[PDB]
Amino acid sequence: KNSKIFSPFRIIGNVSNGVPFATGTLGSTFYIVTCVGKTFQIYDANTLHLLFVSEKETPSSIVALSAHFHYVYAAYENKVGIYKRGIEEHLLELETDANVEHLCIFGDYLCASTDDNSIFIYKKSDPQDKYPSEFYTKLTVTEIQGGEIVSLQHLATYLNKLTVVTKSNVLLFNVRTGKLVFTSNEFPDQITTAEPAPVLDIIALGTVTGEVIMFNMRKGKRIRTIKIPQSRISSLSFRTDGSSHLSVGTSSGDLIFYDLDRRSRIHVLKNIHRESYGGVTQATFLNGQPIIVTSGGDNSLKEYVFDPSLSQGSGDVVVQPPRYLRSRGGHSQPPSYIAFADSQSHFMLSASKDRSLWSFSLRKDAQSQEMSQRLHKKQDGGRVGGSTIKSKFPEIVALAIENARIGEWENIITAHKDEKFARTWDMRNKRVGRWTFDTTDDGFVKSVAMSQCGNFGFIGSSNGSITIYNMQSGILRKKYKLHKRAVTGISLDGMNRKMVSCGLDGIVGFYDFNKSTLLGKLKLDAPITAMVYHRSSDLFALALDDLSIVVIDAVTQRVVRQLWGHSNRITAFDFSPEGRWIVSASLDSTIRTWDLPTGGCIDGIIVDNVATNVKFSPNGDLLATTHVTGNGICIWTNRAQFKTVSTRTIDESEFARMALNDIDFNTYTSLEQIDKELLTLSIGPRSKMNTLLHLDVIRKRSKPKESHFTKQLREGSQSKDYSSLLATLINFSPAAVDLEIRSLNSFEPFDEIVWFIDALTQGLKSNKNFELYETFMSLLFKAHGDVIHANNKNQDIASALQNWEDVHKKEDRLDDLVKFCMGVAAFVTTA
Amino acid sequence: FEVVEEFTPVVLATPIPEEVQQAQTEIKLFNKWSFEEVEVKDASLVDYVQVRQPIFVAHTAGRYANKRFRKAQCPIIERLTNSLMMNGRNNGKKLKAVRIIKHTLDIINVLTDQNPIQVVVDAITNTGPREDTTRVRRQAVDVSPLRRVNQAIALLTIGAREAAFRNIKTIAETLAEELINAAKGSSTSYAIKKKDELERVAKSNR
Amino acid sequence: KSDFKFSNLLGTVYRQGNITFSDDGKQLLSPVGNRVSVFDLINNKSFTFEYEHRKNIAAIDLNKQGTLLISIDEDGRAILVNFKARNVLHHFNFKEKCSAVKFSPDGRLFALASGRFLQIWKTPDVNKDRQFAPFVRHRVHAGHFQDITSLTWSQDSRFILTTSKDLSAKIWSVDSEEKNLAATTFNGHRDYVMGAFFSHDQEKIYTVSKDGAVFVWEFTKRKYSWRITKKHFFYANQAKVKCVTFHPATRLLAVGFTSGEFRLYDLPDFTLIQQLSMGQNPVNTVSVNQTGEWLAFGSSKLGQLLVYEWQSESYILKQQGHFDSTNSLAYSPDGSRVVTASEDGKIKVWDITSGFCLATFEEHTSSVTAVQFAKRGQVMFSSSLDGTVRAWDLIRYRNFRTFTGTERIQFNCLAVDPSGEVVCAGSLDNFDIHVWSVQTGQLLDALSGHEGPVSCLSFSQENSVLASASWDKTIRIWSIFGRSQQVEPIEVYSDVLALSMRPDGKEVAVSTLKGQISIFNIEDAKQVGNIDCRKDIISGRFNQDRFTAKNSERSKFFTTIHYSFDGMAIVAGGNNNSICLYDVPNEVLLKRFIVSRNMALNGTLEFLNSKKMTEAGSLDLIMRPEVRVTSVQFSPTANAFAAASTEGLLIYSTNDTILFDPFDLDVDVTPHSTVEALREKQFLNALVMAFRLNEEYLINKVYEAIPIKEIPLVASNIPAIYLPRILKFIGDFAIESQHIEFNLIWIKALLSASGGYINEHKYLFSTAMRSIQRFIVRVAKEVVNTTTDNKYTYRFLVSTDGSM
Amino acid sequence: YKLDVLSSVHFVPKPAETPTISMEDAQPLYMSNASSLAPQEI
Amino acid sequence: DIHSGMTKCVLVAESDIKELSHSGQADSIAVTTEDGSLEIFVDPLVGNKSKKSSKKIQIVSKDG
Amino acid sequence: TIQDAVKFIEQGHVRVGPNLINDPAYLVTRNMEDYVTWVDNSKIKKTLLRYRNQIDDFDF
RNA sequence: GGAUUUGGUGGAUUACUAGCUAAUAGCA
Repeated sequence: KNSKIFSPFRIIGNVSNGVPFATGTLGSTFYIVTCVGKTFQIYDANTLHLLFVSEKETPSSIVALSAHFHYVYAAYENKVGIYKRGIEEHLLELETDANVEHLCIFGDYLCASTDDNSIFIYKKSDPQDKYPSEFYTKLTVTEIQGGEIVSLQHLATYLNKLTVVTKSNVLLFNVRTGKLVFTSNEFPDQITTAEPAPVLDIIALGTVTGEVIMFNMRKGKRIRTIKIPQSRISSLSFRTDGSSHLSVGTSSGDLIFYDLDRRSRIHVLKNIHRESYGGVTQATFLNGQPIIVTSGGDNSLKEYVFDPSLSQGSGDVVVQPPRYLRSRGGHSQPPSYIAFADSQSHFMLSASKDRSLWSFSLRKDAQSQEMSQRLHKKQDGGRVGGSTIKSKFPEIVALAIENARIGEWENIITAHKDEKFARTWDMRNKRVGRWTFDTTDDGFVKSVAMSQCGNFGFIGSSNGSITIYNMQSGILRKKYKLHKRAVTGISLDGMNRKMVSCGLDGIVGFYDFNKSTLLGKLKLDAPITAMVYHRSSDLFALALDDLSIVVIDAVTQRVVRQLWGHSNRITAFDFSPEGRWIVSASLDSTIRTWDLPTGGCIDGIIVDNVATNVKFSPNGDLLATTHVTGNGICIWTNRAQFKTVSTRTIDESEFARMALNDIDFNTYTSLEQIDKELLTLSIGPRSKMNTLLHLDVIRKRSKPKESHFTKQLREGSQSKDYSSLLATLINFSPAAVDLEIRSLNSFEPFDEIVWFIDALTQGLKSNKNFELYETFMSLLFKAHGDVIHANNKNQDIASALQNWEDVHKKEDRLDDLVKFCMGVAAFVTTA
Repeated sequence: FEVVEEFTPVVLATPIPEEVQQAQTEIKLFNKWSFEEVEVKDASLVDYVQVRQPIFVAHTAGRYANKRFRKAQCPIIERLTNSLMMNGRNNGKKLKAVRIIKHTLDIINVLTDQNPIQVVVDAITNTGPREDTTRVRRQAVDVSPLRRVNQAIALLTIGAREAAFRNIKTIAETLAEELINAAKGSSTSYAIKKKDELERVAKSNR
Repeated sequence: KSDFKFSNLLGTVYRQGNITFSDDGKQLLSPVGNRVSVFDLINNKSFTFEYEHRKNIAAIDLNKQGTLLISIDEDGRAILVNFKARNVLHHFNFKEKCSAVKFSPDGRLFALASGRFLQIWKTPDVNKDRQFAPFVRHRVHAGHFQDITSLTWSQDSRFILTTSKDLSAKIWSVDSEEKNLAATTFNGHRDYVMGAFFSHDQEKIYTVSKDGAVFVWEFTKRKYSWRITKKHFFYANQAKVKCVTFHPATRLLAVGFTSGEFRLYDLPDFTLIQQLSMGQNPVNTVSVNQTGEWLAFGSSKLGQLLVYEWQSESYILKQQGHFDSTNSLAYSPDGSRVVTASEDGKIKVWDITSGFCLATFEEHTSSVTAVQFAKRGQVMFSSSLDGTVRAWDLIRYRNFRTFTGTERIQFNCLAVDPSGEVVCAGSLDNFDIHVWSVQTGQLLDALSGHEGPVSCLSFSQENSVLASASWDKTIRIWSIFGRSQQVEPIEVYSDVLALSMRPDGKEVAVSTLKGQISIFNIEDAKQVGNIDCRKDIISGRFNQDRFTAKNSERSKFFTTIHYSFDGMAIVAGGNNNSICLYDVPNEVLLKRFIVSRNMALNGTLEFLNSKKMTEAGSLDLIMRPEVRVTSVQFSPTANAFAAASTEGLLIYSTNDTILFDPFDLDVDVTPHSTVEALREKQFLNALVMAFRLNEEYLINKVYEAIPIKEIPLVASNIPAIYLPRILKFIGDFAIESQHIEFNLIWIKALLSASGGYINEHKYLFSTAMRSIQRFIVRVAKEVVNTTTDNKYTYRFLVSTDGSM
Repeated sequence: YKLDVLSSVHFVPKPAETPTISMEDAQPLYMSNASSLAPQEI
Repeated sequence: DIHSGMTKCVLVAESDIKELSHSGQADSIAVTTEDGSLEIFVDPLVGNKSKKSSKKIQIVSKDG
Repeated sequence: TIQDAVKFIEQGHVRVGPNLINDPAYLVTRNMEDYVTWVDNSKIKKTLLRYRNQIDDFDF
């Protein structure tokens, strides 16, 4: 299940999954923590800019979220996690299998409610500790005491009492003493929501049947009751800006505001959140402001404020209706198609079954926006034909993007389900285009493709016809007919000379776009499902119905690579930017990476949810995938982009059960020496020899206007081998080389100089690093030329020189070889 | 397989004769002769008997005296038209030349069903003197291909003209006869006789 | 083919920031404006990272491990980059003018001087995968009341010295428990404190002030407290102490003063080791090697960098960047070196590999406009607005000739005959074209006929004809050579700005003000192709502009164009933020490149932020350099091109070739199959199969696995289609390979076997052949030159008689 | 200078004891001045 | 497979499947396509992963 | 007038040689004053030619 | 029901590590 190439990064587009969000205050500002599946995200109320994300994903889905100053407390399954800045600081593990349901924290006490009507109390080890860790005691409420726990609430000024709220009634427990101090009277209707009022000794209770009760706990008696016939309360919140205003959220998606002092309805916000997804899951006033936060299960968080009254007097009577301040949101259903907007990784294009197309920015969430579907006014001047009731365009089966012509006109095509024409979009305008493209053959659109220049749009009909238009004017230019079944893929190379088509009939058509001629036709064994064309390499892969990926080279129109191993239909696949790897997803809930050079699967993954789409970044850093479940986008990091990856084929049997090294890493190192007889230079920069020969003139200009070496030399002299001295000679810096050569003894019997000649003579025999060896001996004549010449007749000096000349005489073939190559090179280029 | 670039019938508010549409299908000299099948039989005359660029009418107003070898790129029919007009009275009158040539191709097609342009090419290729003489006595010397084509056009035009200078036969028919005979290679064409005499004389001075 | 990537930046070696020595001390990291350039002195190799900031770089550091590099611009935006992978891990903003950054010597923590706030942060682990939030905070420190000038780590990674503009230096403790150990504020200075440092024993703290005062503090009895035991003062007449660095191991101080002079001192003796002057400009930064032997200094105003070996008083490294936009550029015929000319009036020669200025020429008084090489390459010609054309021999590096017009005319464009016998120049003031003899220097004739200034010039390499253009909306082809002179004028739709001429010399390309690249057949003097380019051009709204970039016409044309040496592509540049590479016979855009992404430069952005306006106007205006490409050129020997721009010479290369571009591959072809062939000794097939797959690593393996005896057999049988690739391969491999003999034997076999085919198609193979010629010239000849001289030197010492 | 900046479309720079280090050397370091002289000059 | 949970086979039809009828015990499967055609799979439970219909049936009027 | 001339400069209508100049402080040399001219697609240039009835939309 | 124009606000127009402060720590 773990990839050696990829690793999850984060989720994009999901702001809330429906769990009630928690509000915490640091100083003046306020921050909101929202649940996203197994992770939580923190947004700044000032800008709704994300501030932190959970460092790791929780093992189980989070059920309750509570935040208090810097710390955020998260409850999942039978464990409660404590996080700071998104970093877990401590984990509170409960001793019972019963899963936590509600979480309440007040002062030094942490209270957790499990599904078995058991309340666990934790306390701080130290009064000055930052969070509670120690287990104080366990309090369990029995059926006789009350019903199932609705929520855990603590009201101000109550010296270690927890105001436990149940469906049957409310109960008061002293956590310090672990005793039931008071039991509230039974209520006819089940309680659903509890919220402590800003007043002392009153808590607002919401029922199933539209009843809000401001039960005074101190008096143990009802004070007031608000009626909401035919509604179900979901959230309550009081306004702390000095106005006695109460907000009641409903599962219908409706938010109502009451004036407690005036006993009147200020205003109602209708359908702010979808009723299908739970309506208003949570709605809370910001402490001490006229602003209210709202959230729902529709993957949306909205932000409303109450403006000042327009009347100089009696402002309480003249209350402005709340006005939309800001919001963040995403798709309400899992995305159906995804695309990379630009050569960079800045903006994504996503479509979902909620009939929505969104622009999501990996770089920053705030940059994410939804493209508009307001239609431009037609050029002709007639009325548009459509329903008066505005309805959102059908789901986008396919989409194509280009940026060669961004900002000049429409750069996008999309295809809709059960629909006979293609709509355009302009990424720069983030709005629908003014051109609509029809198949003209009474067929549904099945394939949409772009030319690289961005001047041609290609539409694949279900009836086998291809229509080619121009984007700037939206006018038909050419219309081709080969396939008699639906065409499932159209691709035109970066040139626009050759276009390739594929259809369910199983044939692949090769055309000349310029001359409009059928270059060739290729028939495959099984029907085609999809195509991806790699323009840089001119290789394109096809998803066959036989559970195979067939790669074809358009230049020669031959099947070049065929991939096997998928146990079910291939949902999606993509080419790597370098065109070397292909990653495919299939209904068998596995992601496979295929290495085209060897034509084998190198990495395999098992996804819990089938990945509907897979798309590489043009940079190749990231891989984006969409699954059958989840409204967000899974982003992966390409580990290959930081280190090499072994290309060994993956074990099929091991993968099924879960459900030459230089070649393996695509590298090679040149040999130190191909052959002993062959002359080979040193392994280093070629400027060294110039530096060694001309050090003094280099050194002159630069002005402003026993030793180990000798020990090795004598050691080699007795051993008759100077390799150890030879190896170190290569290693010295040029300055060090000069000093050792100069420092060589120059007095009779001249023993040192003889061995150095012998040492260099041995190195010259090796035929490796020979050009260095010529350089040192050149320095010898420079430093000891007078010495050697003066005593040339000495047998020891003469014999050593004669031996080297014997070797050096052999190394004259290089002169013939180099000096030849210029004669032919000069001639062949010249005549 | 089929490709459709035209999804509506075309009717222009100004009427157009249908032969003009047939011309739109293919460019033909006077909308009546095709260049596609025309080839220069002799390799030497290739690259200097230019027939690959089709033209409706011989008139082009091209710049064909600017450089040395520009005359090669000229359409050969236009070269024949230019050579036809001569002798002062016909000077300046290219339109009369075009009309005369059009009559000549009509006559050639009538007499021989073969494409007249190929007849023109065959005559020019046949009549090109391959070897000549230069005064030193005389000495034999080779002949450059542009000199061949120029001299060929000259002989054909001159022979056709002189044959009809004071005779009932008009310029068009004497042309058509001379080009037909030159294409055949028969000695009847004046130009072939001159070419034979020139090459033979060079052979004597070889 | 068209897979180019930014490699290195020549013409600018240091701009601003702090230069940092590598952990090994063998590499130097110099911020170059918007990017970072790394120079490998020992290996004579250089590279510039592809990552770019949005502003110039302000502070930089490399960890002692050498794995993580952090760079911060002038807005506090920090970029973390994996040094080994040359890839970016995360991008962060500190929301403040971060003055300095420095890793802890342990490498677990890094501290930034952010205003009056010292922010200590935990280093991410390089091995760990990228996360949303890699950095983790350790503590935020604020004792200082004004912005922090600099900071220093203790060698034990426990205590920090901070010097701030509060005229105070302050010590902190990395560990909270050790706060009582070091919670002292250091005072007593007159002016700003530039630096504070620890002694090797860590018992002495040395603090330096702007006025030029060094205080040595010791923990001593008056009961024990820190006190200024000794006070040393820098005695500069007006130069202020600006930057200071200390090496505890060798007790070395380098102090750079604003006057352009630095002094080396030995503490605590204050012994002036040496004192040297870089000039009249401040020496913007100073750094020390880990040995303490090499000192790096850099000057912003002239963009100077120097690495000085105080031990030997020798100069390891010394360059300067052009204090100008490089008006022109020219490659050597072999491509080993490139020459650049600027508006200062001076011409530099740069080696592409080392990235270092080998030679410069300052004879020109005014701006040098254009530079060109002769066909031979021994000679370079340059033209300047001072009114002279100056000819240069590189062998002796002398201005061997100067040409001047009679009427004192400024010259903007130049061209040299392929024979290297006629030099021909053009002007914007004369409307005529001047010509001279290189041998004698006389003005042969003034070619007339243009009714507008000649904008640019070029000769045919083959035909020897001359093509000229002007703002007269025409192109004239001049047949100057020969008994008779003829001129062929050709009209163009709009004013002409640039010409490029095909290597064959049979077409010429022209760029017009309208934004069109038109190609014409020179011999036939008719248009044969045209490319639309106005829309591809990306031009940015200037902060001063009052009209949109879309509606702007400031630069929708290319001021420079050049063909590819193969003759199938053209690279085009202009006064814009785009370099476009088109394909000639086809007329499409193969790829486009963004020259820069620095908002410090004016024309980089098309859309500017509305916040920067006020009712007054733009805050930025409270002039900036402009993004533009002066000239472009292709590499004669390599698949690369260089573009001259304001920041410097950008070089784009295909060398990395990580892309998989197989040719004629088949199912049977596999890297394992290639090895199987080699083990079976089917050398020819293995070489063929590897080239089909087209991996550099396999081709080496096959190439080096062929025995010498089988080379002539394999070479004779190689298909013609793979001949170009092997020829390119050997040249690229050979130039840095050690197997001089092995490569040569291959060249000997290949040239002999297929010499005729090379001659038939010269230009398909020209770049590869030059690369081979570069090898047998630039390295092979030198070895035998070294070999032969010793042979003759030997013969004397034996033959001659030595006595008396 | 001042007229150049005023007349220049593009930016124009500002033109520019102790031993001084020659920032710029007109020739490579390694070449010798004797090697820069032609035999006719010698 | 109910007991094991693996995909034994994936049957592929020419057009969208609307109705499905099974004969005996995996003996034959008849599936109504959306296009108006009927496809029969013969012994689908006996390459092996992906199988195609063997017999295809259409209805067309005498007119066409 | 000069002020009318000034207003057109910041409005991006005037080109000296091949470059537009939005700065009203550029000096023009006696050589360069020949080529102080209009931008090709300037609306005014259309107005100049539309008056004299020599507009050719091909140029624009 | 269609079309034209326009005011205001919201998000971007720079790469997403919490607030506040008098900041080695306090506040919230």
